[PDB]
Amino acid sequence: EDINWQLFGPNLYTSMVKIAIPDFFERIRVKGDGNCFFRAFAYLFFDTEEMWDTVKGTALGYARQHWSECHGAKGVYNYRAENEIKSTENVTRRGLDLYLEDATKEGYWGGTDEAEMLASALNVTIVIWNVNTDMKVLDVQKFGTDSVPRAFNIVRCGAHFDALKLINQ
Amino acid sequence: EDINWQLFGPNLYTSMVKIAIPDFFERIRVKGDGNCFFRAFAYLFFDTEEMWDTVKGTALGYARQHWSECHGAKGVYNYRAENEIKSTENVTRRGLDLYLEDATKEGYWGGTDEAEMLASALNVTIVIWNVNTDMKVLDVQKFGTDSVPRAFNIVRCGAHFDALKLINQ
Repeated sequence: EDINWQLFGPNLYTSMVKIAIPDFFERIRVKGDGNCFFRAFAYLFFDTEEMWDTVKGTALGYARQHWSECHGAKGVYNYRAENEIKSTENVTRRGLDLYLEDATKEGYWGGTDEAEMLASALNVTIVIWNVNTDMKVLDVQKFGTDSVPRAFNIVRCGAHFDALKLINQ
Repeated sequence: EDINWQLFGPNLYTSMVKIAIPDFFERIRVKGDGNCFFRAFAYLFFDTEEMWDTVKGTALGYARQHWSECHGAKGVYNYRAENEIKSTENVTRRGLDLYLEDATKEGYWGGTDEAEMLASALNVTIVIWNVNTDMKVLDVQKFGTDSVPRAFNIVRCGAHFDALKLINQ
């Protein structure tokens, strides 16, 4: 059960451990729309999918205030912000604006960039297990330093996220 | 036929188009060792998987010269360098050296970090189709701006990469 985690970015770890999810977790399906990541985390953290919007507001509020710590989102949007200016205080400002313009839309697909913001915003550990259709682990990453049993575990299959709860606990 | 690509990183696109690979591509199997990504790309690009080593050399030589454009790999190795140092420019030089120390080993598993390098180094588009074990697409990434029929298409099933050729051409 002891898993070796290697450092992969700020507050971010990966592992090579390969398991079948169903032998340790119960999977809880959430609604298949563009908010599934927010619903899955809201289900584990607040015990209901219906708080996805609070989860989403928490993530975006954290970005507004700690943009320099959203390495996933800023990696994409700060790069793209430099390439509108020629068309370092003020690029990263514009990158945050571009991110917020996308993320505030109703159609936005939450995912791994927002998992990083929630883990820091709430001081929790979020594990994202990427699986195939047979629920076999293709890879796993983890924002935060807690162990898998002390963490909120999410499963990704292609574009869709669901929640996982550990069986024995 | 027409896929809508979402920007996902610098020169990196994603899509949730869902297909069966055998309906559009013939798949060409390459040797199943840690060089299979290089072998898959060498098969499409140079018509032989035995130029995998030139492909690898292309990717790593590109990284030596363009480390700051190697967004996937530099995210990992620049962070590891800056935590080695605690125990903006000295960091990234160390990060590249850490990357090369892993990547130049014969046992290194090439993959998306090097797809990004090859796409920029050679000015081509590489498409990575992640499939489950029955070859149904889970999701797909594209390094570069060309369309699927003008790109080098690679299928990935867990850790293993093979080449894809489009049936129509």
